[PDB]
Parts: sequence; C-alpha cells; structure tokens
Amino acid sequence: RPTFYRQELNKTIWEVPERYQNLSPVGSGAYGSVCAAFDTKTGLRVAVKKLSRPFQSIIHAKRTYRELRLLKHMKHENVIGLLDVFTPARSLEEFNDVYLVTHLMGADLNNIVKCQKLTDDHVQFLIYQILRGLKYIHSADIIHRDLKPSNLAVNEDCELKILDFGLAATRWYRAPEIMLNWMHYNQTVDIWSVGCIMAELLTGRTLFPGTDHIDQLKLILRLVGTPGAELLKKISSESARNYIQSLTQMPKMNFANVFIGANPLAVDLLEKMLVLDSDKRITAAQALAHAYFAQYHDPDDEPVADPYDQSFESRDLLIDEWKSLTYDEVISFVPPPL
Ligand SMILES: Nc1c(C(=O)c2cccc(OC3CCNCC3)c2)cnn1-c1ccc(F)cc1
Repeated sequence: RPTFYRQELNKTIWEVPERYQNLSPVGSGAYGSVCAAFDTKTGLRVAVKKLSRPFQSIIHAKRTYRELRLLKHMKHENVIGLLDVFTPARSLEEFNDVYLVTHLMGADLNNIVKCQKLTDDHVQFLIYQILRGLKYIHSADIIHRDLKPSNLAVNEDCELKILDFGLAATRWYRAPEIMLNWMHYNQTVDIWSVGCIMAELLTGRTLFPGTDHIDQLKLILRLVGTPGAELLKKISSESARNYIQSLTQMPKMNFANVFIGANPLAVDLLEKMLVLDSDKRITAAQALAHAYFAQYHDPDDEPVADPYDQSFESRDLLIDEWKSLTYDEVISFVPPPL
C-alpha cells in the first residue's frame, strides 16, 4: 500500500496517495467531483473523480460498481479509460470511498465551439473520432444513452474522448424513441445524438432546443416529418401512437434547404443519422465508411472491444454485496503500461 494524505476542497475531504499532487477542483462529474492533479509517477496531469456516497443505497452501490466495471473495460483512443482506482481503506469493512483516475482533457465540445471557429475539416475529424469510439463501445453491447457536447472531451490537438457512457439540457440530443419509449431502441440512439451534435458544430446552433418532451418532439418532426404508415406499424404504445396521428402532419424537409452552405457529403450523412426509424438509422460502423470521412477512415484501425459481461445488470443484491464486488474490482485492477 502507498502513503496517503488528506485535504479539504470546497466542503469535501479528499484522501489520495502521495503520488498525486496539486489537487485543483475542476467541477462536477457523473456522481461525484473531479480534481485535476499531477501524477509524479508518470509526470502526467490526471483527473481524479471522488464518487459521492458510493455505498449509501442500493442504487448508489450498483452504479458505483457499474461505473468501475465500464471504465476498467474501456481500452480505446476515443474512450476514457482507467489509469488507476484507489481507496484509503485497508480492508473491506472500512471500505467507503472510491477514487477513479483517468487522463485530464483540455476542454469539452461545448467549450471549444465558442472559443475557436470550426471548419468543415474539424467537424470531419471530431465526428469521425466520436463514431470510432462508438463503434468500439457498441461492439461490446454498451450504449451511451446520453451522448452530448459536455461529455465529449477534446485536447488542443483536437484529439477526442467520450466520457460517461453506459451510466444513464440532456433532452436536446435524445433520440425520440428513448425519450418517449415509443418503439424498441438499440445502439443507434447514440447515432441520433451524434447527428444532433454534428448539426450544431456546422451551424453553431442547437438543432432541437425543446422546452419539454412535447415541444422537443414537435421541433424534431418539423425537420424529419411525421411518421408515415410504415413507421406507425412499429409503435407498440397506444398512447404514443394516438399523439402522433393527432398532431398536424409535417412533411420531411430537404436537409440541403436547412443546412445551407454545408458540405453536401456532411448533409447526406445527417440525413442518414436523423431518421426516426431505428432499424433504418445508420450504425457507427456504417457511418465511419461514409464518403464524408474519406480523409480519416481506415478500416484496419477502427477496432472493436473485447466481450463485456453485463449480467450483473439484471441482478438484485444488497448494499454490502455490491460493495464487496466493487472492492474485488479495486483489488484486481492492473494499470496500463506507460
Ligand atoms: N477525465 C475527466 C474529465 C476531464 O478530463 C475534463 C472534462 C472537461 C473539461 C476538462 O477541462 C478541464 C481542464 C481545463 N479546462 C477546465 C477543466 C477536463 C472530466 N471528468 N473526467 C472523468 C471521468 C471519469 C472518471 F472516473 C474520472 C474523471
């Protein structure tokens, strides 16, 4: 065991190994608070997230486990991975705190828009990397479910990583089928989000800034068109079906008339991502081979993930059971080679 040391940072205590120095709060992350730190062992800047009350309830305990499991599995250039996980606890009985260490990125996609002027070549590169990372997480039956600018982190290099996958305004980037639970969903819910993000990088404006679920759907159908007969057949919910057919019918628009002056190939890909029918929406693997990414696409360097075991998701266990499983995962963690 290494040597630990303590401090207060904005009304919360952090006990970390001595190898991490110059802790400096950066804000709120998923279920916790994150610090920038310096990693004396590797000379790298890192991000340390302290989970908040990790084992306070069954929900928290299961989610703490889930987050650690997911992060330990991700080994890909465009997905955030685990550099280190630690606790100040010497045994399972005093185990109450979890700290997760990853690379520190420079900004999120939200930040970098209003800072620098995004050319077409930048949008090509950023969306390419998102899709490359989505191919990887999807290949392991993991779905992000809440892809949005604030969980896309990027360096000054323009190198991008996806954060906060597998854990789930947020509503602005949600696929209509999971927001409304109106038809069966799959991995392509994330492709809907990618389309919304790509539209935003090209226009500088949110594509669908709805004030609630109904206004949101309204803004969407104004662009994509109300579902015809072939889509309505696939809607299992009676109430959802009745809302769609009771609305005043909207035509599908010409995306060229909406995304005026955008690269025509970019507009073509948007048209393929922003379809309501999830069985027809382009996948990440198909998207990577679209002509829009000709400059970046390499099929021998778009790898898939090892099998991921999420059978734990269907299980109902006690707090101390989830806690013990997490403890094992902390103990068994082997860091990456540097
Ligand atoms: N690695 C990061 C960041 C970042 O690196 C990040 C994200 C957005 C912006 C950002 O820039 C900072 C540095 C300079 N600008 C302001 C904050 C870093 C944020 N959260 N996490 C994280 C996720 C899971 C974990 F287990 C641990 C940490």
